[PDB]
Amino acid sequence: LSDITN
Amino acid sequence: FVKPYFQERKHLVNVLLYAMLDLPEEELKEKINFNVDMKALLSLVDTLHDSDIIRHAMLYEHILNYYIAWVPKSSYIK
Amino acid sequence: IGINKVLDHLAPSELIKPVKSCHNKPSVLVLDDRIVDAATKDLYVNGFQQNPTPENLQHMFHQGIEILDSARMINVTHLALWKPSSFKLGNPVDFALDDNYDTFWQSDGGQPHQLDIMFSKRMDICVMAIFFSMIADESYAPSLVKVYAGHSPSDARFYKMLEVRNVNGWVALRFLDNREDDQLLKCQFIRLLFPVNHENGKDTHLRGIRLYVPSAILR
Repeated sequence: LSDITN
Repeated sequence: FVKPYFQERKHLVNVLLYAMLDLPEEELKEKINFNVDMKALLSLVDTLHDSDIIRHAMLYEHILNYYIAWVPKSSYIK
Repeated sequence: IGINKVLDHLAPSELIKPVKSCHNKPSVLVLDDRIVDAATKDLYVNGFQQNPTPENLQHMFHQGIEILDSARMINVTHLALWKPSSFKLGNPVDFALDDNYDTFWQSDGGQPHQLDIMFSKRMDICVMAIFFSMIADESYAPSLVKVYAGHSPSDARFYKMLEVRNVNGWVALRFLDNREDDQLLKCQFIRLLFPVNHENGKDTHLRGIRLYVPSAILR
């Protein structure tokens, strides 16, 4: 899905 | 140049403030042991009382106006 | 005396400034499609409505294009120079302006993504058409958009705010705040920003974009 949040 | 001579005299503070507030001569004579000229008193009262000497609209007017006309130990010269 | 009077006409000050009591906050436009209103119907074309299937989105994508092109209007989307903030080597802005739902453009770079629309001649834009897909592209959905205006890259200035909650359809934005008399926008420089996506996204797609302006024989 990517777009991994911190 | 003159103020030290005023501080030299003692009764100056009391008489001047009483002159400022325009107190009647009766209260002067109760606790002051030296004569005070009533004619001098009336004359100094007359001299003391001598007087011959929306909010967004002012910002445009006055702020601009103060710079429309301008000429070049603190001020102390009021 | 003609010189003195015209100078007053070019730059009226005492007549113009009423109170000088502007609120100076940026106006925010609501894009939600759950409330029915006359003003919203003017800016939202596809109509208020489970999440539709992608083919239904493609079908409504074409019907939205047809309705927007149905009215008397001139399309000059291809009459301007485009320069996005960054590519990703997979899809340039051509697939964003190809009027096809299947193909789309993607940027890749800094978080405040920029989309530049430069014009060659003074064109008077009246309606700007943009298509969103919240359910189809939720990962790269544009959540906050700020549209600028200006005559040059030098004098770009803020025009309007746009907040995205749920809009799976074409969005029409005619301009009236700038000029009430003309009911249209007059600029040569338009740029778009996408500072943040939905659910804390990183990048952003753009499915469709269009620009709208007004105006026996021998073969």
